[PDB]
Amino acid sequence: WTATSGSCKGRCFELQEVGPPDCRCDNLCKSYSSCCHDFDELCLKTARGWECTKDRCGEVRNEENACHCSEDCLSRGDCCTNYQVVCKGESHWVDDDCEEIKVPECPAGFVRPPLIIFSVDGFRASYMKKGSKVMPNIEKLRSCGTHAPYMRPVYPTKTFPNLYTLATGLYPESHGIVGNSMYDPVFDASFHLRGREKFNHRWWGGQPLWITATKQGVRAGTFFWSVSIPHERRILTILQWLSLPDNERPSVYAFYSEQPDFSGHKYGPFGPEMTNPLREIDKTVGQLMDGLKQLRLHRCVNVIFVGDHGMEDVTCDRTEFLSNYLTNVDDITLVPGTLGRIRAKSINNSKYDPKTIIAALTCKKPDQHFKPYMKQHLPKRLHYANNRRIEDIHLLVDRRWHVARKPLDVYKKCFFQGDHGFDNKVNSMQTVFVGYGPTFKYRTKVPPFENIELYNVMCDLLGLKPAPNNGTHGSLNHLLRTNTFRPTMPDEVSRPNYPGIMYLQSEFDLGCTCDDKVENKLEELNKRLHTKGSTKERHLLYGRPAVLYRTSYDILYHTDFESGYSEIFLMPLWTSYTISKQAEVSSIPEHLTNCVRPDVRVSPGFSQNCLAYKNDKQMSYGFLFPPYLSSSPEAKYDAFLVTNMVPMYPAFKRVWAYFQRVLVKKYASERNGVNVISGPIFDYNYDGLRDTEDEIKQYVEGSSIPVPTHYYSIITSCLDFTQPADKCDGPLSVSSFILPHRPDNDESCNSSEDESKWVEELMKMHTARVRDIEHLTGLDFYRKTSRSYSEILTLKTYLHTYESEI
Ligand SMILES: *[C@@H]1O[C@H](CO)[C@@H](O[C@@H]2O[C@H](CO)[C@@H](O[C@@H]3O[C@H](CO[C@H]4O[C@H](CO)[C@@H](O)[C@H](O[C@H]5O[C@H](CO)[C@@H](O)[C@H](O)[C@@H]5O[C@H]5O[C@H](CO)[C@@H](O)[C@H](O)[C@@H]5O)[C@@H]4O)[C@@H](O)[C@H](O[C@H]4O[C@H](CO)[C@@H](O)[C@H](O)[C@@H]4O[C@H]4O[C@H](CO)[C@@H](O)[C@H](O)[C@@H]4O)[C@@H]3O)[C@H](O)[C@H]2NC(C)=O)[C@H](O)[C@H]1NC(C)=O
Ligand SMILES: O=C(c1cnc(OCC(F)(F)F)c(C2CC2)c1)N1C[C@@H]2[C@H](C1)[C@H]1CN(C(=O)c3ccc4[nH]nnc4c3)C[C@@H]21
Ligand SMILES: [Ca+2]
Ligand SMILES: [Ca+2]
Ligand SMILES: [Cl-]
Ligand code: NA
Ligand code: NA
Ligand SMILES: [Zn+2]
Repeated sequence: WTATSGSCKGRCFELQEVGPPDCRCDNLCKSYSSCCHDFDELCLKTARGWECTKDRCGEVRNEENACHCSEDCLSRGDCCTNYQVVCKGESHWVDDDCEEIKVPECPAGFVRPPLIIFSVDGFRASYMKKGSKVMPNIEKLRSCGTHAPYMRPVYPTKTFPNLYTLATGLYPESHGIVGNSMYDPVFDASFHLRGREKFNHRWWGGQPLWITATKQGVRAGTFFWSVSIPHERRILTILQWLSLPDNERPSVYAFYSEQPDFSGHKYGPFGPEMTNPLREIDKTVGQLMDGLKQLRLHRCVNVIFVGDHGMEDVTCDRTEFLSNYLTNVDDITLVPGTLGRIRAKSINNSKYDPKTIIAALTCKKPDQHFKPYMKQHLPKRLHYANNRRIEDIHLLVDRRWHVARKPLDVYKKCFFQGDHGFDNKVNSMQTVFVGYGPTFKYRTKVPPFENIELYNVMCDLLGLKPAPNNGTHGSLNHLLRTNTFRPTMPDEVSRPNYPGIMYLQSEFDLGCTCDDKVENKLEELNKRLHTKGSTKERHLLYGRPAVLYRTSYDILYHTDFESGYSEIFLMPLWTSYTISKQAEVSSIPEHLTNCVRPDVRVSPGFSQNCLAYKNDKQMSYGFLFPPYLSSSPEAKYDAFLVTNMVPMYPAFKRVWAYFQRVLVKKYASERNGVNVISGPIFDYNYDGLRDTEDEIKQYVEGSSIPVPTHYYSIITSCLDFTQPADKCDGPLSVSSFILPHRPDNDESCNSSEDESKWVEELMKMHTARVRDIEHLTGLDFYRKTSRSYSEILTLKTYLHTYESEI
């Protein structure tokens, strides 16, 4: 109930909410069916429009007008945004040359530069260049402020997940808004676009910027606006809030445009009907900046112009129907569109089987435009698994396509020409970032980054301490003139042991054999030095990774590679080696095909054994440092140590072998040497975080050899490729992957063909940030470089995406 009999007189766009049954006058009352009877009349005036005309100047104040051109309007804080231009001979903000804002220039009483978050729905990254002629205001912000060529949204590239990620710095899986539509089995409730359930606080996890601000004593404008409140009125409301007395006035504001998303859906990303919405958004920005200039705030306020995702061409004729694949199409519930999520229609159906559903959707048609996954098998970079609202079965839909259950659903529920939601690496889904103000840099271009990073920065801009989030704080310092956050390296938790030769060959009973009994103080002093780490400055370029958790492990040195060998997991946590441009690929000699050698520095009890692999009919093994890249026939013996060995399904050995024999060399050629760090990842609960040993669900049969869910590699070289990887004087260049360790290659529909037609495509799909590997291993890389820590944090958040140019 709401007793809508109260009045909004003096309460228009009040900042604190009132609880029913008192009627409301805040910018969300419409949405709650709760405004006072007189809201429209007092708060939503329209009389005479939004602009001063020549014959309104000096007018007698008339309260019925949407905005005023009267002489007392500046003091009352309610002039039309163009007042000074029409009536006081002023120029528009867009006509003024930009001049660096070296320090905030604010009125007395302003404790901090305010922040205005101007968010635009569906604003595709390429609009910055392609629409540039019709967006003079936005282009001024862009070229005079700090901008990125594009910003990477989170997956799914939908509205609520992205807007709430902007607000919290969290992945949807952590914030809980995992789509525009959800079922929560624990609540037994559904979240929809239309309806009252989405208003319930229980959907919304983490801590959005407005709450963070409020708790730390920074006052926040109410972020949201009911759809019917026109853009011009939202702008005038923010500007009014900005005239409030010091003690009442918020420091952080939000504006949201439904455009250009709304039109994009109807007309496609580049439909000729798209020019007008872009003009209109530019006009709104024009008004904001003109209104800031009026109040002397245009060199005080930090402005963020930010989109949530792009927009792609998508028509009804590009729809895949699950009814062309499943016989049982009525036993399932599908969340449809640009992603698919499937669950059983009924919990009381024990004949429902996800395994047979996936198989029925796997590589069934030649140009099939989606790919089924169990959620834990999705590329780790999407971070889309660790929430009970995300269904076990997911469909990654090709760009430009939809997935639906039955044809009836499409024609009884073509209209649309645009949609979004696809993989967050897709170019058409990329969106925009611009920061403009005293705290942002002047005329600075920064590299693409992910929207999860912004929460931290907005906290920095307001002097706030961010709640724990998925950003890497300091990784965006290069956007800021001041307010940078100076992080320190996490402290190493476990120090390594440096074992010497401690065991005799005969103490080992591992069922391994090697034809290594083929036998000089010249070459014996040499190999001693190698085992003590003589070549370590070659193979370990950035220092050893720090172990950030309590464990027991050994550093092992070799001519060609160095490892951190875990006595707990019986394999290295990491293996580091450098391949120079000149390096030579060689084969495993015939006599050594099945060679595994005990490591006389590591006890039998902390070693794997060959018997368990023999007995395990499903599981074979591979090596972290590849035998193919051994620097000499004698050095090759090192690569067969039981301590370089890791469990691999024969299916995955196909991927691994090709990576080690063909791809490392190719990258070394193209990048002028590469440093490689490779290792296992255990993420059995798919939380993105290193599993503890009691979380492992699979061992090589008969043993305590744990089976990785994934294998990673981090591939570093010199950004200036005229310098060899091992002699780099400046910034680095990185790409990484986290390959799922699967018993089949069902993921790649081409896998019965030669590795050269599918392996690299799969690796690219599973591209990763070094930071993703950090979370998954509890390791901290790049500890010893000559680079600043902020620059290294940026490097660690880099994602190599393999999309062409935007
Ligand atoms: C990205 O960033 C985020 C944010 O930093 C990272 O997420 C954090 O990771 C931590 C480790 O997983 C986790 O810490 C746990 O907290 C548990 C209680 O937490 C509550 O309070 C916090 C703080 O206010 C709150 O944020 C939480 O909110 C979650 O849940 C609510 C309600 O369901 C949601 O609305 C909200 O969206 C959020 O959901 C997400 O997180 C939860 C995990 O908490 C997931 O289950 C969801 O799917 C969703 O993704 C909570 O309200 C606490 O119970 C844990 O403590 C257990 O384990 C520790 C080990 O140290 C041990 O000391 C304790 O004994 C305890 O064990 C007991 O419970 C076990 C399991 O039930 C049981 O086996 C035992 O026998 C014991 O009984 C733990 O400390 C932290 O909550 C989240 N925070 C967020 C916001 O998600 C995330 O990891 C980052 N991602 C990457 C890739 O880096
Ligand atoms: O009011 C906020 C808000 C505005 N700003 C916000 O945050 C700004 C900030 F991130 F900067 F903080 C947030 C936060 C998510 C809560 C919400 N809104 C109002 C609209 C839009 C965001 C939501 C999504 N809706 C839709 O109808 C919709 C829109 C486009 C679509 N394309 N395809 N399907 C679509 C469905 C309903 C809601
Ligand atoms: Ca959107
Ligand atoms: Ca885990
Ligand atoms: Cl969704
Ligand atoms: Na085997
Ligand atoms: Na296959
Ligand atoms: Zn949309």
